[PDB]
Amino acid sequence: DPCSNCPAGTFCDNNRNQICSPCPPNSFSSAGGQRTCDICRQCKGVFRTRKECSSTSNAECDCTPGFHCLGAGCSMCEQDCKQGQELTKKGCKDCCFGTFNDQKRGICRPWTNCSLDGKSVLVNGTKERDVVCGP
Amino acid sequence: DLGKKLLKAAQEGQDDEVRELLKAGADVNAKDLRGITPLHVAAWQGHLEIVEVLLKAGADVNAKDSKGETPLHLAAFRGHLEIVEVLLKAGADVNAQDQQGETPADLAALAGHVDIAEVLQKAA
Ligand SMILES: *[C@@H]1O[C@H](CO)[C@@H](O)[C@H](O[C@H]2O[C@@H](C)[C@@H](O)[C@@H](O)[C@@H]2O)[C@H]1NC(C)=O
Repeated sequence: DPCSNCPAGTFCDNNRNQICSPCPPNSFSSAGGQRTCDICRQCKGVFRTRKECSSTSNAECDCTPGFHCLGAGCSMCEQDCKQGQELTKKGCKDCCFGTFNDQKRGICRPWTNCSLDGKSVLVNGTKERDVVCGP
Repeated sequence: DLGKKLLKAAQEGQDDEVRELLKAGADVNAKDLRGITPLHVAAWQGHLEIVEVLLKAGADVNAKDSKGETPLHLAAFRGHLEIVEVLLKAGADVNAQDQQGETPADLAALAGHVDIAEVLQKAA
């Protein structure tokens, strides 16, 4: 009954004659009627703070240049590789012959087989980019 | 309804009201929608008396909330050294991570409780 009335940016607290208290520093409540304030995501070094933490809303974060987010809400950072590379466990390795990567993240993918759709290789592929199919 | 009454009892810090509600067969591990047990609540608001009786009545010491925080995380964050110590003696997971991959030691440091962080770092 006395906790339902508590807004966001606040938690239910009936120890000390107050009905609700404000969320302590580096914590937040995004709903009202919360029994406990959730802890702010901290973001330094490789992680860069994009949205700062408020009393009522969590911080959001990306990865510094030369890195890219992996997983929901940038859970962990992964090293960028060059175009025509993939990230192996050994590190940034160049793509094998019949395969390309047009991005600075992810695996090498094989060139398109034009024959499948009936078309012919208009422009050849490379490590950096896919085949262009034609007739 | 007995579970809801026990969470409020633990929150408000009413030692006798908890003892009665437990003795009336209330679920000691009663989660809310945020996965918050009586022990989390007691740990959050520094109610040692109630932390002790909830543990003695078979509270899950390593109960995780919806965002992965344990009673030790809360005690550590909220600067409740004696409750931190009691939870450790009751077999609390000292290197447990939350969703955001932060140990109670990290939360203690975040809230500037170096004293408590040192206790947690010595224990494994
Ligand atoms: C793909 O690479 C080949 C060398 O590695 C090169 O010879 C191909 O271009 C030539 O192929 C011959 C058969 C002829 O069609 C000529 O006009 C091409 O320049 C190259 N393929 C393409 C489509 O550039």
